[PDB]
Amino acid sequence: QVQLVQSGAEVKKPGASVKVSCKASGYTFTDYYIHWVRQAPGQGLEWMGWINPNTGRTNSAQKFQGRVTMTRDTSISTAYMELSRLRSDDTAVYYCARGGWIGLYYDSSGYPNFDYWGQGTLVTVS
Amino acid sequence: NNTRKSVRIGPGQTFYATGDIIGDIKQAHCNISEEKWNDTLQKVGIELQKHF
Amino acid sequence: VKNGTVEEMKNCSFNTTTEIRDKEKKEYALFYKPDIVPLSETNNTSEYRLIN
Amino acid sequence: LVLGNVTENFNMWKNDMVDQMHEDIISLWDQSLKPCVKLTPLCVTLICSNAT
Amino acid sequence: QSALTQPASVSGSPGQSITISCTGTSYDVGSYNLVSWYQQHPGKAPKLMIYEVSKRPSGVSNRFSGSKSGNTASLTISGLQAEDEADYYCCSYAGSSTVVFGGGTKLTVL
Ligand SMILES: *[C@@H]1O[C@H](CO)[C@@H](O[C@@H]2O[C@H](CO)[C@@H](O[C@@H]3O[C@H](CO[C@H]4O[C@H](CO[C@H]5O[C@H](CO)[C@@H](O)[C@H](O)[C@@H]5O[C@H]5O[C@H](CO)[C@@H](O)[C@H](O)[C@@H]5O)[C@@H](O)[C@H](O[C@H]5O[C@H](CO)[C@@H](O)[C@H](O)[C@@H]5O)[C@@H]4O)[C@@H](O)[C@H](O[C@H]4O[C@H](CO)[C@@H](O)[C@H](O)[C@@H]4O[C@H]4O[C@H](CO)[C@@H](O)[C@H](O)[C@@H]4O[C@H]4O[C@H](CO)[C@@H](O)[C@H](O)[C@@H]4O)[C@@H]3O)[C@H](O)[C@H]2NC(C)=O)[C@H](O)[C@H]1NC(C)=O
Ligand SMILES: *[C@@H]1O[C@H](CO)[C@@H](O[C@@H]2O[C@H](CO)[C@@H](O[C@@H]3O[C@H](CO[C@H]4O[C@H](CO)[C@@H](O)[C@H](O)[C@@H]4O)[C@@H](O)[C@H](O[C@H]4O[C@H](CO)[C@@H](O)[C@H](O)[C@@H]4O)[C@@H]3O)[C@H](O)[C@H]2NC(C)=O)[C@H](O)[C@H]1NC(C)=O
Ligand SMILES: *[C@@H]1O[C@H](CO)[C@@H](O[C@@H]2O[C@H](CO)[C@@H](O[C@@H]3O[C@H](CO)[C@@H](O)[C@H](O[C@H]4O[C@H](CO)[C@@H](O)[C@H](O)[C@@H]4O)[C@@H]3O)[C@H](O)[C@H]2NC(C)=O)[C@H](O)[C@H]1NC(C)=O
Repeated sequence: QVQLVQSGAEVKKPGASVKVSCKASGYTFTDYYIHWVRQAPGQGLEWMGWINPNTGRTNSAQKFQGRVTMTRDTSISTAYMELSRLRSDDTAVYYCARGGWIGLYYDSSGYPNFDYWGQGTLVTVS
Repeated sequence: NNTRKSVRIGPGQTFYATGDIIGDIKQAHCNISEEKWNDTLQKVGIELQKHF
Repeated sequence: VKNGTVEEMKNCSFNTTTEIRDKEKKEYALFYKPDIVPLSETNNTSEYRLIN
Repeated sequence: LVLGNVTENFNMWKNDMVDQMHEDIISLWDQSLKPCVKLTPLCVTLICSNAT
Repeated sequence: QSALTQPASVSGSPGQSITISCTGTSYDVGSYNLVSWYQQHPGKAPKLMIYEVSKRPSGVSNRFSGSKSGNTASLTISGLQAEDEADYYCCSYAGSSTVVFGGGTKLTVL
């Protein structure tokens, strides 16, 4: 059965960059878009960006452009969320979710069709 | 989703080119109805048959 | 690319005239691949020119 | 030649003759500027003494 | 903060019907049909609820619905249950290529 899994709860100190890893389990990592969502603890969701594994192309939201950059390595089924110059305002849970279906034609990059979610990680800095 | 760029070339004139591609990269194409083309290319056959 | 199966275009860089004849500036512009020709007789990968 | 008796209406703002004169004058100025040099090198920078 | 405006709570009891107003403008909601709703139980991961104005996944009932109206598209619940007493967040495409959220809508069922 398909499942999204992530590295568990995280501990750092402010200013340090963080690298959250997301595992694509039980499905083709080459065929679906992946989307990252932030959730400040007990608050509403904020949108971060996506990544295309088969293409490798990404886009981070305007709120984080030049600070957040995702990457992947198919041999380990891993998707990464890089995040540098960490402010303490980044106190939040980070999610990894499975988006729309990739096609040579058509463009489902921006569709809000998040089917499944990773169990997430709460980042500890203050 | 290409985006135009403005590049100045000497006095009083500009050169336009693609500056950046917004969104993801995909492939251009043409789509044609399938059975309609099959029927059309057989219908051409029934008329083209007579001189061959 | 690992045979991306979607044509990438080539992102190029070159010099263009600013609002004075004498001073120059670097520019960039994405071009479709068929209109861009390699220049060297050797196996250089860095330099290119327009097909015209 | 004065006309002995005529019924006539004049309007000077809707007259097309002045528009024709405009067309003639500008289109002739464009012709008159053709055979002369178009400068072009003088877009170079000027270094001018800072008098006070 | 969300560019989309949306309520933070609507309260009541089981069996009712609701309308929760996620609002945008021409650039995100008006021009496009890409609008979605997400359930958010307290402390749980979000659950996709409504996708593309109004379609529903598996594991989701006909107790819930929604529909577009110009620059506001809303979540229409029906046949309320205390088990579904969750938060609800609208979601929509916003041009360029971006995804935006809205609101804090805590359902309440006495
Ligand atoms: C010019 O011509 C072009 C044609 O040449 C044309 O291109 C076409 O454009 C259209 C757009 O209009 C494209 O349409 C999309 O197609 C998608 C692909 O769907 C097909 O393939 C999948 C493959 O399924 C894989 O996954 C299952 C597991 O789920 C596996 O078990 C399968 O084996 C299979 O393979 C994978 O896994 C294997 C494991 O071994 C691997 O080996 C393998 O390699 C793979 O990795 C099928 O499932 C599809 O069929 C099903 O869906 C349809 C539609 O619902 C049903 O009718 C049908 O009976 C099947 O049940 C299909 O065959 C579609 O997925 C996509 O549909 C989604 O998105 C649209 C919007 O784009 C939504 O409106 C729609 O509701 C769909 O949403 C579901 O999926 C998204 C993810 O994409 C979810 O986020 C969403 O929540 C929803 O979830 C579903 O699952 C939930 C559980 O997971 C469930 O709870 C939900 O209730 C729901 O069921 C869309 O239709 C089309 O693909 C293009 N064609 C091509 C060839 O690319 C072009 O447009 C033309 N242009 C012009 C200008 O004319
Ligand atoms: C294909 O590519 C084009 C661009 O080449 C994309 O079009 C752009 O879409 C974005 C959508 O975000 C537009 O940016 C937004 O502009 C809003 C105001 O509109 C401007 O543009 C129109 C059109 O000229 C004018 O009428 C108007 O006066 C403005 O000049 C802003 O309100 C938005 O910003 C606000 O909200 C965001 C969050 O949502 C905040 O972060 C901001 O701080 C601000 O509060 C936003 O900036 C952009 O103008 C569009 N460009 C063009 C040229 O039209 C397409 O979306 C893209 N995709 C498709 C499918 O076409
Ligand atoms: C296509 O290729 C061209 C070049 O071949 C490329 O254009 C260049 O993009 C970079 C990145 O945006 C530009 O440089 C930036 O300028 C801003 C000015 O405010 C700086 O702040 C940036 O500094 C950061 O980034 C640098 C790395 O780029 C770091 O070294 C630096 O320490 C900072 O972190 C940056 O210098 C550059 O000016 C253009 N060049 C031209 C000629 O326009 C373009 O991005 C490519 N596009 C695609 C789609 O591939």
